Amino acid sequence: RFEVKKWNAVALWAWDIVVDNCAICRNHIMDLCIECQANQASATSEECTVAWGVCNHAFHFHCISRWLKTRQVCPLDNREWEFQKY
Amino acid sequence: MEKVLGRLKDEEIRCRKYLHPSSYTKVIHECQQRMVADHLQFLHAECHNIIRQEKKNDMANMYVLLRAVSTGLPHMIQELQNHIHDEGLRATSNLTQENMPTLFVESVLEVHGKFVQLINTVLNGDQHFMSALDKALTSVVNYREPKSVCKAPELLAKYCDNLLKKSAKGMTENEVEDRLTSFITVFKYIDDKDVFQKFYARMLAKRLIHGLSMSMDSEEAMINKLKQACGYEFTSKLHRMYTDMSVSADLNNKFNNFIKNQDTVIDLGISFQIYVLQAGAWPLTQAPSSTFAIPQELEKSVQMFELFYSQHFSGRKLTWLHYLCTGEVKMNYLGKPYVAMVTTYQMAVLLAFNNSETVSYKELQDSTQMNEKELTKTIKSLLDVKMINHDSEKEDIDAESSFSLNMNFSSKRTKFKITTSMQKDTPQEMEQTRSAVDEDRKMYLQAAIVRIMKARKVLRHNALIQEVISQSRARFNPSISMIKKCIEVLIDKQYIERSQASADEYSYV
Amino acid sequence: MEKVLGRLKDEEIRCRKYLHPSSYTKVIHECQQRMVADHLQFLHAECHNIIRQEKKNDMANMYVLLRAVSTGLPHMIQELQNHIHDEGLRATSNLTQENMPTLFVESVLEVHGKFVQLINTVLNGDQHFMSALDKALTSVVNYREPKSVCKAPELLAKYCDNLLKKSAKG
Ligand SMILES: [Zn+2]
Ligand SMILES: [Zn+2]
Ligand SMILES: [Zn+2]
Repeated sequence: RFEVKKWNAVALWAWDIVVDNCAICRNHIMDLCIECQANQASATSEECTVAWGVCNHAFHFHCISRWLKTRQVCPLDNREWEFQKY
Repeated sequence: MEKVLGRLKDEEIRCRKYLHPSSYTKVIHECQQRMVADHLQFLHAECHNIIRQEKKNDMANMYVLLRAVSTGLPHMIQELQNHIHDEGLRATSNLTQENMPTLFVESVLEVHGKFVQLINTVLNGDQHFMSALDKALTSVVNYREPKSVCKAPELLAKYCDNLLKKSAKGMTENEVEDRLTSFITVFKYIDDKDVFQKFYARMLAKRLIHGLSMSMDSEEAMINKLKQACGYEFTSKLHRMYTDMSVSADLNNKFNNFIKNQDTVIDLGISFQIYVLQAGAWPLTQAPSSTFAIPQELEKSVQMFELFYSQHFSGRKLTWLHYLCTGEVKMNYLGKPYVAMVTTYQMAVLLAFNNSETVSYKELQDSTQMNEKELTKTIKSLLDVKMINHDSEKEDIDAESSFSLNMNFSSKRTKFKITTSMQKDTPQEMEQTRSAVDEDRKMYLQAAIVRIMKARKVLRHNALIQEVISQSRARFNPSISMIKKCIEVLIDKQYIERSQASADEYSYV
Repeated sequence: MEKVLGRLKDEEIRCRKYLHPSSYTKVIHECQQRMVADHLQFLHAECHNIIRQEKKNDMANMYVLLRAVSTGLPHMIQELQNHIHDEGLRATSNLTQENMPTLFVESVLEVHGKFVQLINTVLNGDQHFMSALDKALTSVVNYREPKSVCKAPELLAKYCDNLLKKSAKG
């Protein structure tokens, strides 16, 4: 029997933005968010609008809505989030 | 000299008490241009002897008289620069290999301090002489052996690493601060700061990841001093490294809060504490592209942390690093003698041993998926620390490699560490660092070349060489071969072209 | 794009020693109209991944290919401008209030310093690209907080004041 106690590891993070992709759901912006991907029968597939910030960044509206409940900073670029489009 | 200064003082008071005030300058000028300027050759001939002898008062009088002469001073400047250069060569090239960085920096500091004191005291602190001293010391610290190496940046980086690492010899914080403040004076003349920057980045990574720093405030002070030495673009990578290592504590706290706020109990079973670093500003790289298999009890934690970093951060792929990864493991299989710190490469084969005492090389290969070189390195490290014993006839690596655990391990240390690759410094990776420095040099030279050509579109070879030397002087000293290779690279990418009328002139594609 | 540049460079050589010198342009131009100008939809789709990861090798090969086609550049101009504007915003923000002026001017200059040093070595200082950089930094310098006023002129005012004041720190 061997038991591991500490695993202090090193992780490298780099920007992985792909074109026309939700940075939170990691899928296409036009499709439903991963929160609304499940229980698609309940979801009307119309409320997942593409919210555009002042930094010309695209998230699903549900995604940025859940994001704003914890922090008021855009995840892609560390600025305060301001809606401009719908 | 004594008679000339005495007679000059007498003539000064004489013309002040006799002539009109408007003629004092003319009387002094004609009392020096026909007194020491006419005999300037003799003074210049005796200048080298009077400088090398380092007689104080005579040198001061000689400096006064040569400052009086319009064209008598530069010869003394050259003599003093040559003397300081020779003194530095004889005070640095005799150093030994037992301790090269510390003693080298100490000798350069002592020579610089003595000469600055002499210049301030018996030379009136002329800026020409200070510039001569700077040029001489620049030639001293860059004592490049012919066409082979340049040991100054490596030595200075090793010096910083030795003084900032948490050592049992004993150095207090304030002594470290004043020693570094004196060190910046030495660093201000390297003319090869790219090599030092890369070596300091490597040593900062080695110090920060393993937690060998004595205090983060010391690292921040050192980085601020480097920033004031060169600029923000010199220390942006280092500052990002230090910022990431500071915010690692907040990230660990956020991860712990996230895994304590989940709907179900994750039960990682390990003391998890991550060191997420920015990929753009750390000198680490995924050069060992060998695929590694995470053990399952760590696979759970890797999956949980991946989900966390995809949730509370966005658009950040998480390139895991394993050859820096390490941690503590327990060994209650043989009676729990102690707890061993171990890298995850060796931890994988340790868990493979935990699966079964009898294990072959093929089983390690299919359980870890890692390449032969890294697996062989881990195996030889384990047998070198006598963690395992080779059951084959020969103890080296072979195709079969059948072996089991060594039950004779009874080390006295209760927290014995089986990894000691904190210094490393293999000549291969140093050559890789040199090659990366050369590539950055080629990028910088190409940037300057294309900028100049876009500015003017017509230059000769000599002017291009001179402007490349001048513009890149704050970074390095480029060679003709490097600039020729860069212009040939721009030729190959159909970006630059020479003039058809003359190969000396160049054009735009 | 590596294999295209191998063919395009060869096609200049092959048409040189085989054809009349008056047809050098027409063969190469129709070469591009079947190899790079017929894959603008493919090249612009993969242009986004090239600029974001700053692959100097592939960005150079994208530039020489897309320079030949008339419409090849204007999508890459918009892509680099979106990258600089993003890369600028990381540098300007997340800055402590103790040293906001010096860190701000350094961060925008560092982004400008690095990207000018990247445009010249890869895009060869194309004035179309330099306008894309200047447009992008104009958005990040004049970036504004929600329901607030732009803090750029006040911040540079303190920086040039801190730099010019009597300071003993070197
Ligand atoms: Zn989404
Ligand atoms: Zn939704
Ligand atoms: Zn954004």
